Amino acid sequence: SGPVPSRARVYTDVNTHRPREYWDYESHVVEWGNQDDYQLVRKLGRGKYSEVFEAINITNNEKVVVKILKPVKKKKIKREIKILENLRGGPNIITLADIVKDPVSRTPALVFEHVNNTDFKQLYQTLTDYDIRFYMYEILKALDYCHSMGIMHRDVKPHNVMIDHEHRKLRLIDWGLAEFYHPGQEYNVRVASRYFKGPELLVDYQMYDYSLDMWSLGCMLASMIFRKEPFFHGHDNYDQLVRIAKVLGTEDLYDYIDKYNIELDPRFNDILGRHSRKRWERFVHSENQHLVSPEALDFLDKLLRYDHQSRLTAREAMEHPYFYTVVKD
Amino acid sequence: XDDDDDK
Ligand SMILES: *C(=O)CCCCCCCn1cnc2c(Br)c(Br)c(Br)c(Br)c21
Repeated sequence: SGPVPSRARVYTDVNTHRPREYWDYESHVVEWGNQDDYQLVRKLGRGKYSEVFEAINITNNEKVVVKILKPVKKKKIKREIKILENLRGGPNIITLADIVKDPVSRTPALVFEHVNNTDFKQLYQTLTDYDIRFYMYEILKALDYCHSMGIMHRDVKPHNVMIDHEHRKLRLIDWGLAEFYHPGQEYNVRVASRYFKGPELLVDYQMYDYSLDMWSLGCMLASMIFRKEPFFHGHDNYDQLVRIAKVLGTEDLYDYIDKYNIELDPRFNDILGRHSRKRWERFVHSENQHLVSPEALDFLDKLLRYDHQSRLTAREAMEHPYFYTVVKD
Repeated sequence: XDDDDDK
């Protein structure tokens, strides 16, 4: 009775060998900067957790991005900050330059290095087969680093990947959902955006790990090489699992939930149906044929798997023949 | 976004 436990197959026990300070973010003391050093230029957007602005560091006259947090539990702000400090300097991790107290909101404001990002909707229409492989490898460097530091991103999606295409620069941003991986810990399944939620979240399996990020990256890859954005376009969280099952098949879905003794929400009874696994070539056509290769499909196939334990790790993914043609460094 | 976290 109850679900079967699960462990990450890599980087399992990294946090228990660190000192308590590394992962116990509740006791982290935030070192504050000076909010006067930054002038807000224009608002870039806002979600449920923050407001984001382009700003200028008035001292060195450099452009920055300021994330003004909305009031949330102090432990969650400390979690994002402690994760940003732990990962600072890592490959393709956005750099947290400063932390100030916003005088209006009275909440913390995070100052980030600026990236000349082109929005992904316009940019992805111009990416070549080589560009997709190049940037995918760059994303994998960031994911492998943070996984090796005991951290799941949990919100991998195009809007959290800043790309300066003119200078071949890529940064992984928005660590507000990131958590430390502790083996056997049951996590909140309400993470990531709908289109990039792993099946473990969609079936309410709480004991997931880094491999969640690899499913989300597989979603990004499928969307880029097939020119279908997003690839699994569910109308809600339940239709999202149906969308996956229409491509991967219901057989492997039931094998997955049976392995972990998971019981699906009975509202799937009348919507899930019976579907065979589709061959990837059905999504190939004249307009995306130049982005599809045997290597790309094998790689995608090893990422988009129901069983989180069977997906490629970030480190394994970088060894895939899909990246042989990419010049490194 | 489009979801929300606490754990
Ligand atoms: C869900 O509610 C998503 C709301 C997303 C708003 C994103 C705005 C753009 N953004 C956010 N952080 C950014 C950083 Br850090 C940098 Br650096 C840059 Br260049 C941008 Br455009 C950022």
